[PDB]
Amino acid sequence: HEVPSGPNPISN
Amino acid sequence: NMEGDALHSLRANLVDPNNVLQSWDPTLVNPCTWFHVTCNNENSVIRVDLGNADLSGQLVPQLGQLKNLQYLELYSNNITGPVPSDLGNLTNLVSLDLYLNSFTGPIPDSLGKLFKLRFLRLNNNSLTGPIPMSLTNIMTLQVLDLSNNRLSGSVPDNGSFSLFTPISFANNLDLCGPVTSRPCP
Amino acid sequence: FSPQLLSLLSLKTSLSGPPSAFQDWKVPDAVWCSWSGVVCDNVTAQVISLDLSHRNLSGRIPIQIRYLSSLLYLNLSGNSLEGSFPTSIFDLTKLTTLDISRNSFDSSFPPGISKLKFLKVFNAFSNNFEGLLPSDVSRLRFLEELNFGGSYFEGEIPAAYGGLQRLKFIHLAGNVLGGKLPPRLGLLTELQHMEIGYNHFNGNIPSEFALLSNLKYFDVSNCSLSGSLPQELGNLSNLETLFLFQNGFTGEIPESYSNLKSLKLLDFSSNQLSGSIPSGFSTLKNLTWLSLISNNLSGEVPEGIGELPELTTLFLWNNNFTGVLPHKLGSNGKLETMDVSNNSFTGTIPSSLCHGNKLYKLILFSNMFEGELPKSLTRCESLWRFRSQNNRLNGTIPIGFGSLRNLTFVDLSNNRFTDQIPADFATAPVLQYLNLSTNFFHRKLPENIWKAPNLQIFSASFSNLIGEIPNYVGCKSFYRIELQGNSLNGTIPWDIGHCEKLLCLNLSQNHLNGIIPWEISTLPSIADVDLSHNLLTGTIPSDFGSSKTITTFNVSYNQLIGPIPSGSFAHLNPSFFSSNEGLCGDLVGKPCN
Ligand SMILES: *[C@@H]1O[C@H](CO)[C@@H](O)[C@H](O)[C@H]1NC(C)=O
Ligand SMILES: *[C@@H]1O[C@H](CO)[C@@H](O)[C@H](O)[C@H]1NC(C)=O
Ligand SMILES: *[C@@H]1O[C@H](CO)[C@@H](O)[C@H](O)[C@H]1NC(C)=O
Ligand SMILES: *[C@@H]1O[C@H](CO)[C@@H](O)[C@H](O)[C@H]1NC(C)=O
Repeated sequence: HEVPSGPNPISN
Repeated sequence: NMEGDALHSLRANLVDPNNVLQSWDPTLVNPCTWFHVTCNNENSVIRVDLGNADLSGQLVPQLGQLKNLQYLELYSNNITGPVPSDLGNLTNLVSLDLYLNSFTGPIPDSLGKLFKLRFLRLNNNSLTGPIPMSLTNIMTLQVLDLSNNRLSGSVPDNGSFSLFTPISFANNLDLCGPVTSRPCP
Repeated sequence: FSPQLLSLLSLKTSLSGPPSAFQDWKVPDAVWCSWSGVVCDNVTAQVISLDLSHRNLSGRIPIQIRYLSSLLYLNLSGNSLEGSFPTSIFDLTKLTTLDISRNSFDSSFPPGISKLKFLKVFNAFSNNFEGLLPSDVSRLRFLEELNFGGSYFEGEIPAAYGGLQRLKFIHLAGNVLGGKLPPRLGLLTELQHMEIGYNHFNGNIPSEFALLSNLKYFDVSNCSLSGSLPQELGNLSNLETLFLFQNGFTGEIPESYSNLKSLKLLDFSSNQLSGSIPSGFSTLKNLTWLSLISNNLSGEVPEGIGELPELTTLFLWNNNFTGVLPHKLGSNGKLETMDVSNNSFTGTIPSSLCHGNKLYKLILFSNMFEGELPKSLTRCESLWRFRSQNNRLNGTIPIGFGSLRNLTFVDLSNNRFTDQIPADFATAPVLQYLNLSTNFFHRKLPENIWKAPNLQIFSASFSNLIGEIPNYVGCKSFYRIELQGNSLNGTIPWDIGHCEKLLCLNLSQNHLNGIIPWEISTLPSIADVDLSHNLLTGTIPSDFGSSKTITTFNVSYNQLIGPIPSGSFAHLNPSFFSSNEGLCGDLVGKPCN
């Protein structure tokens, strides 16, 4: 199990 | 962008020596700004056109999750592997063109589940097994080309298959029927 | 020989791995201390450090450990090995450091962990653990760093944990953990880094959390936490990172936050936050990333954001915001990426956005923006993705776009842009998408247009176009062309068979005439063709029915005459050819011969 880290990426 | 993740699954399992998929960016709000993907005004994917992309490798069953997918064009590529029964999970699919590839395995009976389907071309592939009868329940079917394969079986003449000349089923392994040359048991 | 040696040897053989891993460990006096991964205490020969990781090594972890008693360091990482965690390791006890991370260990976490006690660093990150967080670990007073994340840990966060006075760093992130976040947590005074996200929590952020002074990194993201954002948080003066994104937070953003002067990255995205932005936000001069994406946020954007010397990533998209963008925006010269789309933003685009030429992704779309398009924007080298669709931008379009070696995506569709389309547009080397559609142009396409080196999609549809359609000269990369809805006259070029990759071509609602070139019968992948509502007259090409790829031909409302092809055309829809009074065949109903 690896987990996301950081600011939220989603983009346009 | 669920279907984005799906299209990206396909991408990841895929060999793309020329980087056409290179525009396919999982962190995008949806894949409607992707190349080779075409969405509607509701921003769901209705089209994927990868024909002639020199793609190798295979497909993932995740392709089922595109609920509004209409035209899926994968033809003329090095894509091998099997054909996912989860393609039956695509209802609004009007056209499925997988032709000119290395695909192996059966033609999924789940394909008999696409009732908006008009064009079906698996021709010039490596496919084996019989021709699923449920296919005959698609009365929207216009063009069926199963020709040039390993297909074993007997060819249906009922339902939509009423309209099909032999040029559709030509050049296979043992195939038997009145739609063809040589009858059977 | 020495128990150290029996131990290391037994460890060697009990771990199945590629022989490359243990290559140097064979025995002929204090020999084992040479070995790779082993470090011994130079007086005592005892093995005080054992690092073996990314060794592609799987297996069971020997019970002949604890035979090396004075051992202060144990690192096993990335090696895929599963089990219930060994309780044997707890009996090592001089350990100050233990990394079991990125492995497969599962089931529960064995209770005996407090036996270590002098333990500083524990990293269990990325394993298959299930079960409640061991409460037991709460009793090592000297524990500094604890990473339990990357597993699936059921149950709540033991409040007991708030009692590790010396704890600097805490990672529980990416587990199944749940419920209310225990207030007792504000009692780790020494605490710097806290990452607990990606689990499922509810309730508020405990006000008591304002008690961690030394706190820097705080990420609670992707949880269910809700309610108001606590004012009190404005008091962590050391805080360089705050990620609250994807939760249920509500009400206005407290003005107090204007007080983290050390704040660098702030991400509030996908929440319910309402009301304007703090006027005081203009004051964080250490701020790099600012992301408010997808909230209920309102009011103008503080003019003061114009210069934050360090501002880099600005995401305001998907709110209802009003007023001008801060006008000196981008002048800090470090600006990289901005997306303000889906708002009520009005006024003029800042001239200085690229003042430093570090800017690549610019999304201005679906706004109330008026006025001309910044000329300075053609001076931005880094420009790669630009989408301005659905705005009031006016006047002629700026002329310098073809310079940029990096620019691959452009949407100007639905604006008030008038006059000429820039000529250099098809000279620009990388540009893969161009949408100029639905504008006021009242001019014509460039000769350059079809020469675009890599350009896939092009849409000028419904902008007031006029004139002949420039001959396609070495049509290269184009798969989709929408020229429809205009005043274009003249004829469909002789050479159109130059676009091999062409798929959908919509040419309809125009002033076109002459014939329909046979060359299209030879476009190899061609799918959709919409030619309707023109003065086109001539015949429908002989060999077209021989194409396995056309599913669409709409020639309706034209002057066409002659027979329709028997071919793929048999499977076509009659109403395609209607209002062509001169066609004969089956699908028009009137026979030839
Ligand atoms: C299809 O199959 C046959 C037999 O393998 C092959 O010789 C023929 O050239 C193929 N057609 C195409 C489109 O290349
Ligand atoms: C005949 O065709 C129908 C579809 O109309 C199919 O359901 C049925 O299984 C086929 N079999 C026979 C022998 O009738
Ligand atoms: C353990 O080892 C891995 C690789 O050797 C390293 O990247 C990691 O930082 C180490 N952990 C600690 C905290 O000692
Ligand atoms: C801002 O950041 C720099 C670099 O980390 C640092 O020197 C300075 O202490 C910070 N200033 C503030 C306002 O904390």
